[PDB]
Amino acid sequence: GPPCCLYGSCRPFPGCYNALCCRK
Repeated sequence: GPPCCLYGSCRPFPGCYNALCCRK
């Protein structure tokens, strides 16, 4: 898929808030 965090960040996608770096 597309990155949830690109360069440490919060980068909003489906399953990004489930993924480990931006776990919101």
